[PDB]
Amino acid sequence: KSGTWWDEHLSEENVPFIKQLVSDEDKAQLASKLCPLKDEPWPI
Amino acid sequence: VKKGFRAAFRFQKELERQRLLRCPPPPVRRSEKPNWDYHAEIQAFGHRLQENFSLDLLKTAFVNSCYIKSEEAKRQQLGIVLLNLKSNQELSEQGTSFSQTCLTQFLEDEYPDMPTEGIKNLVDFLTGEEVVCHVARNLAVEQLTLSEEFPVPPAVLQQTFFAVIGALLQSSGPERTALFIRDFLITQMTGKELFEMWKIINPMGLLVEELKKRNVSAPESRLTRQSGGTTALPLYFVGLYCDKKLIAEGPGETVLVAEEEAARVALRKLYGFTENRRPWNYSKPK
Amino acid sequence: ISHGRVFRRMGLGPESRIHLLRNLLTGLVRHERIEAPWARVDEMRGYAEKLIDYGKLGDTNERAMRMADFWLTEKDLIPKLFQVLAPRYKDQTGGYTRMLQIPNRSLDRAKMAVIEYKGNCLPPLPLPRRDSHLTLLNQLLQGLRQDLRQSQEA
Amino acid sequence: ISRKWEKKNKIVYPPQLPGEPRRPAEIYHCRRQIKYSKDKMWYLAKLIRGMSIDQALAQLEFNDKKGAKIIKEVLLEAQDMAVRDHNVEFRSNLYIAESTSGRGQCLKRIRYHGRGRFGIMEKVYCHYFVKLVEGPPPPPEPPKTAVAHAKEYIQQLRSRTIVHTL
Amino acid sequence: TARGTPSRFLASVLHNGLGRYVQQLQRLSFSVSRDGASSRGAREFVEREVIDFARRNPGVVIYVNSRPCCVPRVVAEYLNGAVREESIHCKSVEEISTLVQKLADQSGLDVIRIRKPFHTDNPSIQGQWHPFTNKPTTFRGLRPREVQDP
Amino acid sequence: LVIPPEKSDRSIHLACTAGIFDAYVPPEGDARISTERMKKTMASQVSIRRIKDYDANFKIKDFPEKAKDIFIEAHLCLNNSDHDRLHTLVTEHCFPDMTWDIKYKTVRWSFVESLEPSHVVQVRCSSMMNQGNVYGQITVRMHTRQTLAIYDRFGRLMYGQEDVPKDVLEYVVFEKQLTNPYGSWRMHTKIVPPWAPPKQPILKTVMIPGPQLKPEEEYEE
Amino acid sequence: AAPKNRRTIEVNRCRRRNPQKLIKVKNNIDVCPECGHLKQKHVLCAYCYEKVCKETAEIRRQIGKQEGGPFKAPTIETVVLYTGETPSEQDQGKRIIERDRKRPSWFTQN
Amino acid sequence: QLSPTELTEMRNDLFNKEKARQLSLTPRTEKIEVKHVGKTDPGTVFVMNKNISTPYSCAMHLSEWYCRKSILALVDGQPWDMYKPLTKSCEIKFLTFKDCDPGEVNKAYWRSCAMMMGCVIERAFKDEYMVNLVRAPEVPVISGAFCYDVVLDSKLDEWMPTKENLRSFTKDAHALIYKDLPFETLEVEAKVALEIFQHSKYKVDFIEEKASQNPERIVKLHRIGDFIDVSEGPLIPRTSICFQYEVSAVHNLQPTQPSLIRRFQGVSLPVHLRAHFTIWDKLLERSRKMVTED
Ligand SMILES: [Zn+2]
Repeated sequence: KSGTWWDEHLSEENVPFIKQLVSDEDKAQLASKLCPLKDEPWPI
Repeated sequence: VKKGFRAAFRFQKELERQRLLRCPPPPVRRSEKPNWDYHAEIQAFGHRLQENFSLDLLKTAFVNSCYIKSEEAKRQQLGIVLLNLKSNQELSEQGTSFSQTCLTQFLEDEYPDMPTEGIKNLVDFLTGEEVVCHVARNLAVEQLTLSEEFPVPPAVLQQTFFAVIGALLQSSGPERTALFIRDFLITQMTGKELFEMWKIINPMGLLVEELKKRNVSAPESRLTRQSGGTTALPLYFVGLYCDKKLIAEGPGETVLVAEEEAARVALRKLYGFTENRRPWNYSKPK
Repeated sequence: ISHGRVFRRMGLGPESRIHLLRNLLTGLVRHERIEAPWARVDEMRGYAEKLIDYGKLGDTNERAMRMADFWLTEKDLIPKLFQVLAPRYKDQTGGYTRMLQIPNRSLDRAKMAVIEYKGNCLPPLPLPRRDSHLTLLNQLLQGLRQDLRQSQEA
Repeated sequence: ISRKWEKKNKIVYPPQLPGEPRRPAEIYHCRRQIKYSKDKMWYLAKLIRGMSIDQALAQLEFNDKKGAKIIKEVLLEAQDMAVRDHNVEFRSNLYIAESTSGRGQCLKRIRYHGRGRFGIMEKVYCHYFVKLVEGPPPPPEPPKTAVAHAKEYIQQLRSRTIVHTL
Repeated sequence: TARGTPSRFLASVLHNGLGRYVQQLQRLSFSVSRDGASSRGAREFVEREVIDFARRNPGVVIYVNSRPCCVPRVVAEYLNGAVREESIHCKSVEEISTLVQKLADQSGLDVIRIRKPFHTDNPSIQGQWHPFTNKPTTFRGLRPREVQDP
Repeated sequence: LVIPPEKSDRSIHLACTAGIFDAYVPPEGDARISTERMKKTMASQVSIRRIKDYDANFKIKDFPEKAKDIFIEAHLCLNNSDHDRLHTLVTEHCFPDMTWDIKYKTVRWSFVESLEPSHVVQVRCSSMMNQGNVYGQITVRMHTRQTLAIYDRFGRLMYGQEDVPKDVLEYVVFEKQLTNPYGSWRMHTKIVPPWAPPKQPILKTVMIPGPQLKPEEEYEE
Repeated sequence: AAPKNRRTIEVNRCRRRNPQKLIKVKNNIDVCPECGHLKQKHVLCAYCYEKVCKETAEIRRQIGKQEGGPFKAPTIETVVLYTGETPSEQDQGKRIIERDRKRPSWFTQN
Repeated sequence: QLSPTELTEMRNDLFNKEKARQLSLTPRTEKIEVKHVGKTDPGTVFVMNKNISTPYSCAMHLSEWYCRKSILALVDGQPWDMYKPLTKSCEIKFLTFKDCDPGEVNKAYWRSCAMMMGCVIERAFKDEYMVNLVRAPEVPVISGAFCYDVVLDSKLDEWMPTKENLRSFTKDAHALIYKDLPFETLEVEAKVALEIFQHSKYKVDFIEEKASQNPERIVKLHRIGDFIDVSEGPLIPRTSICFQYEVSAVHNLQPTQPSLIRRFQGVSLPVHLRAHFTIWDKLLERSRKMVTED
């Protein structure tokens, strides 16, 4: 019933790892959308 | 400090009423309270009911086995036979048997179309604890009842009530007692519906069997009326048709509920327990 | 409106604010750990960090000596700044102080903080520690890390 | 003055029968003539009302009001009083059944105003009352749901008769 | 006022009068004083009236108690369990006779507002009105603007 | 105040002593049996004479029967809280011990049987005219079966069982005020042997709190 | 401006007992693992902090006696040494403050 | 043989009967002295009732914080369930998820999550198909998922659960969590356990192995609601401890020739260590990979 935040229970070792992991996923997801016309675009 | 006594006395009376209201005293038998003469009360009981009871039989009807066994225990505890007191068991059995046969005759004669199961359920309701206890309490039977425990247990009160009927049967005979049962038990059906007293399940199943006994085609359910079908407050009238002839119609908030009610309506008509049936005749027999 | 106003209004005005902060900073240099209202410690913490940088310039830099002379009201502390505190942080580029909130002050329920210069000789504060790496969540993440490192090398 | 709250810990119930269920223990305690306002104390007695003994002590330990340190002191000595005197097995198996404040006996003083005028200030005092009951805190009542609202509305539509007729 | 007091529906005790009439008054308890001007009218009621009143009502047990009292009272008890106490302080013999007769005729139900001056368990013989009572039926029970056999 | 006002002619009239004049230590292994003998007997005989001095018609043989009656009736007062009658049956030293802990409790006690006849183990008298008062203490040995079921303030069983009899070996000491014309024999105290078996366990679990340490303090083994 | 009419207790209860006026339940309270006393997540444990302060004050009182006057801050580092301990290699050239007690378990020599 | 509903009723009666017997074997209310050896509340002694009072009762003497945070007990150096009756005078410590070394607590929570999966799997399939519980393999927590080996009916030899089906198992698991059922423990002799699990061949073989390991051939039984299983060690107090719980993947173990053992897999976190939505998703992905116990 007590509120929590993302790194509350993370150890010293895991906080940098989690930051890097989520950061890379964001960048990869943004790079995957850079070719809209090769990914079944709607009619122009 | 003000002079006088009247106001102080009046306030004391009020303080005692509130104290009693805050802590209502545990109830006690009327006999234990002041202004009680058992012999006088017994005689008034018969006179109120316009019945010529035999005072010896009537007194025994009130005596219960529990009161006799407890009275003897108190005698043993005090180191004190003269307690050859006859219980109401024999009178109770006689009265119970007469009432069931007498009520069965009243109900069979009036409603010849009800099967035996229905009449039995009606007699069980009329002679049941709840109905009998209500009548007994409102006829001063509980005040005159000699019991070990107060308030009188419902089973004990029911036994005493039928013992009084047994006393009347010996004193006045079957015809006089039959009027007593008519005037205090049959009247308890006033306003009651058939299926309020006779608790049944699957009315449609019962209806189909009855129509088979009567060599009538099975009833076909049809929607006579409908309103608010798609809303949270629908109304449905389901009609039961035998050979494309309407036998009964019932309302409901769902088609299933409406159909079950229509079956109950058909059963009430078949058995002669319609709301608008001829009222019970309480007039003096000719 | 106070958009971008980085300094607090303290004491009896601008001068008194500096004097109030200076007394706090002087106490910190002597004792190396003090407790004071949270807001005031937060305000003073910036000056306590910069004072060390001036101390690192050395006692021969006349500007540094003038800065230390103003901010340290007890002159015996000026040698300590240049010869004790600044050499202690020779190998750091910042983060000389640690500030932690302590239970509210009893009298007026003021929010309170403890501030100290790192590396002092005093009994260590009960610092907050992150959960052990051996906890259930941390072990599940260690497995995920091990797995991701193995797949990259392949 | 009335001191009925202290006499409620002297009620001796008759021994229970073998079939009867375990009766929870009730512990009454209070503190008189507290130099504090009953209106300000009411907000603290309302806070822990219904809480467990250990939850109430945690909420009062980090409250900044002056009454908090007093109620917590009254709870700590009522907890010990329960296990020591009222035959309570576990000291944590207690919850706040009743907790309210009351007006105490107050003193009147002069408050000087300008132009030779004055007011009368009351030096306020209050009482604090608490009742502890053995067992876990009763589960909070769930909020009324749509099924209950509809079930109640339809029940009112079914209870309506034809008025002012036969 | 009605809003400031309770109410009840008109009713009877055990359907009284349907099969037979049973007097609901069951007991009367008088408390007169041998000496005392307040009970003068109550003493004269016990000398000539109470005996003739009991002959007519054999189902009511009357308990006359002569004892020192400043306010003489009659306590009436009914079969349904109701108890009613009425002071006869300083009342004349005729006044007491009227009061005692009224008690004999009452059922014992609470003397409070009666919502309706009538009661019935069978208000309808022909069927209680409902919205379809006077509505005609249509072929195949079709609703307004409903396409059949589409 | 410990002592009433000073320089007052009136003083407190005490009817009892606080302790046993010469505590009777029962021989070890007496539960099994369930020159010095003469020396103790002679001291008892001496003391018995000063008991028979003030009250001529005293019989040691009758006392153990009387002692049992006093004991049973005193304990029966606890069941109904008949304190007024209890003061006649027990001394002021005994009364607080018996009743203080049961003020808000229900005690159901009963006497079942006496396994062994009661034996006057020791009879002794106080030093003459302590304050003008002479007391006589008669220790008695009782081996009897009793049933005890104490309840708490809420009627919940707290100790013992209400139907199971258990054996009790207890040496009850009685005391009388011989000088007082209205002195009587009254339960004074109970001697608890060190070897006595431990009492039956209580129903509820208990926690014994450890040392409450201030922040400066540290815990030591 | 003065009140035109007395405010009823009904109105006053609505104002006084509005959820905005009530004390809010705190969800950030936890047990201190070191001492077992309660603490808030973002605030130091009061029990542990007081313990540290009490030892800090004793050391400061000893520092006072060694300095023996105002304006006598040393120009060298300081070490606290407890009964049964001797200066380490890295404690040479530092003012030694000696405490007449055993090293607290939570005070790790560094 | 017995129907599934009847089999549970039989096993529960045997379990209850054995529980009642062990309770009778205590003379009235004997007392034991349990000394607290934890870092906090040092020196507290609990005078408890032998064979009735559990570690949870000792926590109740201290405070509610102990009851909420204490997941396992250390009784004379041995991990001890919070609801397991204490049998002797001993020393007691309380273990939480957030201890510096919570290895034992992790295993206890790790084993209980597997036992909750077994309960849902046994009660999920239609009565047509036969589910045979095998064992809960002991896999390290770092593996990323807990697993439970099951053998399904021959009819379901080409069936692999769908995503909606995996979600259905998860919803049943969460219903078990919502019920907040205590983990009841019973240490019985091999004979008693063999009678309860006579109908199941795998349990009999498993029961025999555990009895052989211990000189006294006493096997540890646990029950949640009406589901009884054999365990490797102490379990957590209640099912409400679990907060995030999902059945992730079902793998078919090899070799498949003798019998097709299906390894059901899940991952869960307690209330005390609940993870953020984003982090939880990453754990679910690794949980879906097959774990090979070493
Ligand atoms: Zn701490």
